[PDB]
Amino acid sequence: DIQMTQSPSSLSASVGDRVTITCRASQDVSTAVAWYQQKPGKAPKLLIYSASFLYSGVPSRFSGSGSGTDFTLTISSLQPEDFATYYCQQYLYHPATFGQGTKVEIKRTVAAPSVFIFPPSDEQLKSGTASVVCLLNNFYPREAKVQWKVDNALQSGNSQESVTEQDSKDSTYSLSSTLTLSKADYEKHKVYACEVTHQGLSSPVTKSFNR
Amino acid sequence: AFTVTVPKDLYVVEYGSNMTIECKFPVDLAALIVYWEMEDKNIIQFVHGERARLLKDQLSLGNAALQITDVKLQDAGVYRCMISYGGADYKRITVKVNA
Amino acid sequence: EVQLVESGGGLVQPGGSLRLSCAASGFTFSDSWIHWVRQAPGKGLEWVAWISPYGGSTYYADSVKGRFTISADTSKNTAYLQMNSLRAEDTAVYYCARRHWPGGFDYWGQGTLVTVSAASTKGPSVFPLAPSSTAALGCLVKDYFPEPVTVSWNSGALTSGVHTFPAVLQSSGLYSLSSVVTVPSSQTYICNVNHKPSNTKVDKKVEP
Repeated sequence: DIQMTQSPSSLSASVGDRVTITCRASQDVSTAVAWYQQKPGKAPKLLIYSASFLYSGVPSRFSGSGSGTDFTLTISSLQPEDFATYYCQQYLYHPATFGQGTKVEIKRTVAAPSVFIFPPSDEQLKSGTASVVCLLNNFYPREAKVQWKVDNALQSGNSQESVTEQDSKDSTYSLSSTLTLSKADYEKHKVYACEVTHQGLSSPVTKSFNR
Repeated sequence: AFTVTVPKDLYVVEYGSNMTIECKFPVDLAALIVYWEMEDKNIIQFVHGERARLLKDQLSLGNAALQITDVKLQDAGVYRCMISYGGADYKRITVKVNA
Repeated sequence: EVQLVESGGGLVQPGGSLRLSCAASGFTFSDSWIHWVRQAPGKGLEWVAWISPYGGSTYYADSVKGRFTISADTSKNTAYLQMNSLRAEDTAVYYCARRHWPGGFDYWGQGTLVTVSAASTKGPSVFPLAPSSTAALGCLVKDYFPEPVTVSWNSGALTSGVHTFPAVLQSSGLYSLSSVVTVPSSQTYICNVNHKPSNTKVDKKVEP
């Protein structure tokens, strides 16, 4: 078919500065290319069509230019709600082909994580398992380390993390580790903690609970 | 935008005769798509450069010519052309069959 | 209010088949041009088919030609996509999308997740993550397959401060997901879970 190639593939930029997303084509098209804005869980929304023309109701800060092989989407003043994965797309040769994406993370200040925890429920303790969840709420940057300690013993091979997508307003993140144990193994240990570390925290926070 | 031009929208054609319907456009064959249709039926399907046919000659002149031969009462109806070289547009055309 | 409402997403076994609907309105469908664009989780976009409903003239992608067959009904005013002989590679979110004539695809569908796997279905178990006395609570959606899950709070009434996290795949082949919400420490809070494959709707209080 025909290949489309966005550069960079990822980028971090603060609010108010000019982003400039390039997208090149393997074949010498001319002018037949669009730009979309897919934000997590939702379908792509159109922004630009025919390289240099803005779609109806799109903010003026989004621009388009280029002819042939080389084009570029340009945001003049980036803003939290502009967090998304942008795509290019040529539509004169068919099959119509897309790029690979260009995730735009917003660069904000450092914000420490508010750490909460939740013990397992007796509902779940009738089933024969014990799940314990640790919540890191509204923090930045994305990178953060979490450890689980049972009776001060480091746990491993029984925890899973998941981190949300950058908030469209506050630009922060949130994470939820969840430690799973057997009931007959949860009931012999007493202490349970969530040892947390992050660029915003001076010393590792540890929220604990005893039965 | 990219728009289709028709010289006329109503053809009146004798039974047993021939007819050439036209959908003009501004002007790479590989990139060009042309379609001709009827209600829930397809006459032509032209994506990769290949009693009813097309005139590949006219395509160089920005013209989609639908040439039908031995017209039949069931050729009567509304035809619809759709074309695109990058941009795209569509036109509708009526055909009635005489005797 | 141009809307392309889709349906038919869910679990399918390899070799199996699935029919996706794409119901349209707010524009002349006969004069429209309907496409299909799929997107596996994490990957980009892939065009697979289009159709002209007025005549039903179709065009497929080499990936799907000889398997996927797109049809349409200009009367009932909805498109279709009969996927047959499916594979795990075909596991993705499929979007319906009408062509913006000057260029691009203007109006997209809400998207549906088709999952190709021989793994069975299982309804989730929903556990409350009881708060302790800003306050924070939630619901743990544990041991379910396949995706997706939809978790609400007070039936859409509670939007502020909510966080539903990306479900991760466990070693048991089953997904698990937690949804929480930062809430005034100073009401009746309920997590509304729904897993369509197992056809289970759960509404669970979260008491301190």
